[PDB]
Amino acid sequence: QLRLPSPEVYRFVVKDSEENIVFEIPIIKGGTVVKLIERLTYHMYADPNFVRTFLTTYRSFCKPQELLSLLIERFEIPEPEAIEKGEQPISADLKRFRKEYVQPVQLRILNVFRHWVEHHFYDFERDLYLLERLESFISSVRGKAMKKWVESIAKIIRRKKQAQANGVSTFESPPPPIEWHISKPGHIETFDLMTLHPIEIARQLTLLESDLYRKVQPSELVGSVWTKEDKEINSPNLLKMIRHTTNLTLWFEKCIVEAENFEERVAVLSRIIEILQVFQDLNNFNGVLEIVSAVNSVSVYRLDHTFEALQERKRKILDEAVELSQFKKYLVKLKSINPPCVPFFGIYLTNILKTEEGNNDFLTRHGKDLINFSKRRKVAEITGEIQQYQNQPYCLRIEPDMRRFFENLNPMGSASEKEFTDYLFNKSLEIEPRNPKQPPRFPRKSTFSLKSPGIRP
Ligand SMILES: Nc1ccnc2cc(Cl)ccc12
Repeated sequence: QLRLPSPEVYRFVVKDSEENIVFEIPIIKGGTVVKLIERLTYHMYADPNFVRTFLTTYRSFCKPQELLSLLIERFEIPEPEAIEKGEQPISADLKRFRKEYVQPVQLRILNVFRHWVEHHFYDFERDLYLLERLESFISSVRGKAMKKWVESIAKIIRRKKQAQANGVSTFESPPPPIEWHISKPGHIETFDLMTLHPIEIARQLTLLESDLYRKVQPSELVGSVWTKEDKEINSPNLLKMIRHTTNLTLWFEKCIVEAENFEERVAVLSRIIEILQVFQDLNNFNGVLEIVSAVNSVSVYRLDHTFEALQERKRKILDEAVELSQFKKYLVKLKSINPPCVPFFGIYLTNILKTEEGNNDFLTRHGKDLINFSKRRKVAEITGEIQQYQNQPYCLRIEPDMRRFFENLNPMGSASEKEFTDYLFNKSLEIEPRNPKQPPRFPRKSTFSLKSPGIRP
């Protein structure tokens, strides 16, 4: 048995009772933040599953500055008191205390620091003081066994700083050629739904929605922080993914309802159905639901005469997409396809939101509240499926002019979201009014041929 310091001066060695930790290598069910730090840096074993889950979900019960304080407090272990050795090293039982407890614990902390800056460097971008403390502390760790960890952490910090100042941290195998229809490359003014190639529209939208999907970190989904006061700071990538799906859905609605001429409106809807087929060929389920949500809106769905003018095979494909999105059948298709894939966030957000409400944040033992860590583990497992599809990229070339075209898509203009949808429903009542109104007469406004080039590459 080692000679530990007093628990009054190093509270990480407090007798594990029921009022500080609850179990069910043991699985941590809950406990105080002091006990969680000790288990995070426990010397008797190494649980990477516990380090990954902690760093992903710790912000729901501990501030980043507070976590760095606890890890530094865990690092600066005061050894017990020999006294005459002052001005010289000490020996005997301190060698056993340093080799079996001090060295492994301090090595566990450096691995926590290394895993922190590697996968969660955004904590240090939002807080420069947090990065200054770590760099100041890392530069003071003495020892040869820790010199490999100190140089490794400082190397990651440098590489991360080079990535933020550059913007990019793009290797492919053989990418297919870029398709073009009426819009010649380099002429962004002629870019439109009916002038660009439907194959390339779905390709560029899949590549853009894939990049937005891969920038989303799991911590942006913990604690429902995207529906709180600081949602713009806590979930910037998740909200940017949501704002893109809403804008593209309204863009598909805007293209359909603003085609006043009947023949031109049938060509636009047919072009969208073709883009839908390439979306499901690319396993872009986000783009599929953008089109499904567009045709399910009150503005588009009420256009009975437009849908009946389509080919039966055109309607069947669209009806199949609306059927499978009802999301009972969306789970079967996603659980059978391999990456590259762009899944739909909205169903995972629902499973997380209902889990945040289905479990209490704090367990209680004897009047002392413990941090319910099991709630954080279940949420972390829902986010684990998202990172699964983010690993593999798409083997598709990026078109810069088309990328910026879809990045800057703002169909609402300066109006709000509810104001724009009312404009779409009023426009739908103009092109196909309610019965018993007569069919209106609108002339062909397109100055170019609306015939589709096709879906085959
Ligand atoms: N009015 C309609 C008639 C037939 N099929 C339709 C399919 C969708 Cl997706 C929306 C409206 C329809």
